[PDB]
Amino acid sequence: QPEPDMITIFIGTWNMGNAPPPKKITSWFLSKGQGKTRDDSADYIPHDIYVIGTQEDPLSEKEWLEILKHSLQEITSVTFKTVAIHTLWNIRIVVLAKPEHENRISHICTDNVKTGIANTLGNKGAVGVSFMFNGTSLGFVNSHLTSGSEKKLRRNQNYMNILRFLALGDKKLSPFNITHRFTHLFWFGDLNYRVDLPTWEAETIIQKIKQQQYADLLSHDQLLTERREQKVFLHFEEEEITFAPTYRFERLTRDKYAYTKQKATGMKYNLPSWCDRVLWKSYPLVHVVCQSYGSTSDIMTSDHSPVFATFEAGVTSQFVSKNGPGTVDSQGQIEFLRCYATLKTKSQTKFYLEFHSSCLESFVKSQEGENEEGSEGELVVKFGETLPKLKPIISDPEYLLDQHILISIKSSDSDESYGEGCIALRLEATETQLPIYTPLTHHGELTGHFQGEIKLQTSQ
Ligand SMILES: N#Cc1ccc(N2CCCOCC2)cn1
Repeated sequence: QPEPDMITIFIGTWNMGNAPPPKKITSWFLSKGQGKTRDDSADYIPHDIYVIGTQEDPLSEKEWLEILKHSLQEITSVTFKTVAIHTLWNIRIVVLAKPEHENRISHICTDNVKTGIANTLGNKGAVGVSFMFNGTSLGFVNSHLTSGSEKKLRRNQNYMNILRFLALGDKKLSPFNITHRFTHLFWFGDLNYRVDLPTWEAETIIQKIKQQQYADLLSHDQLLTERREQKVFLHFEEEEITFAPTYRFERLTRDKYAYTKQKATGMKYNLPSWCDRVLWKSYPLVHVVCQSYGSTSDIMTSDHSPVFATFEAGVTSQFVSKNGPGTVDSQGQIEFLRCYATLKTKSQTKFYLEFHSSCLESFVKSQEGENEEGSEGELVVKFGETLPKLKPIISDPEYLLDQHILISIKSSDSDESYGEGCIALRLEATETQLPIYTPLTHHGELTGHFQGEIKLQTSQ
């Protein structure tokens, strides 16, 4: 029975509004309703992995697991295995997988982050799950961010706290936050970004939604505009939105948006918004294709509609050779030529690099680079041909060309990372000097760039 080189992943996010679900929620897992929906001919085909994020979830873990498993069994006739479940307050993540994957999944991690301080600590934050699927690392974050149309900067701060403090994946990747630890990272939830139009325009917005004319609303969506100004979710992807705003509905219908201020809302307006979102980030040149992104029309217990997204995701096999794992394959090498980091820092410390990769026995520290002043007032750190030759554990090109090298540039004075990035080994050629590039980030914000050339030697 062969190992897969692709799997499909379902991501669901639903803010349940503290109400139990209706008796049937199969439309959610079938990707049926509005937006980019799944073909009817696929209805019996199970996804490999289902990841369900809830917010304002009033159920126990047992109660929700029973509903989810009974829903999937009715759709697929498969009894899914529980990989992980983790709950912070009323924010929950469930990961289910086909039973045939039980011995492909390992290194399961869960964590949460509580956002805010005093007044604003106690209900918002995030839960996460990570695991290995054969040779591929997968991370999943369900966040419930700060509410309210005039709190976009608080949401952005919540995002940065969650990616800094959520402790998932390989703890040996110490310089790297969750935005670099995984082959594929999915980040979803009630992100709570709103359509930023005047209150007076509420009925005009509703009109537009009834006409399925979303363009002048999406041009005011705070998550799209904050992402375009590089204020949040830098280097993440989102599918085009082609479904109506998923908040705020009158319960028990979808015919009415309830936007007006009420004592129950703190006298705040809730103009129709795309609160409920799925975003992803995958390593460079790894296959990831969104095959659905939409909302359900028939689940009406909450003031939010459920959102679905599904993905094709490339995966790799747990590679064994005669040599690695547990020795190097001296037929393999990675050389970095003429590399330099450009940093936005005002600091004048020396810097060194660390190279991290599951193709190495352990991470590799470089010598310090040579600092020069860039013309437009920046730091350029030159490494020359000084960088250590990296010795992968396996030289087979079928393995090595699928790997990635994480890079951290660290201060000699503090050993703190000033920037992190990732280089694919999926090269156009081996034994050939080729350009490489990554942006560098720290705490998820842009701090610089790393560029140079690579020369990869494989056994072929
Ligand atoms: N994705 C992923 C992944 C890979 C390894 C891992 N562990 C072993 C090394 C120490 O890190 C924490 C536990 C955890 N998660």
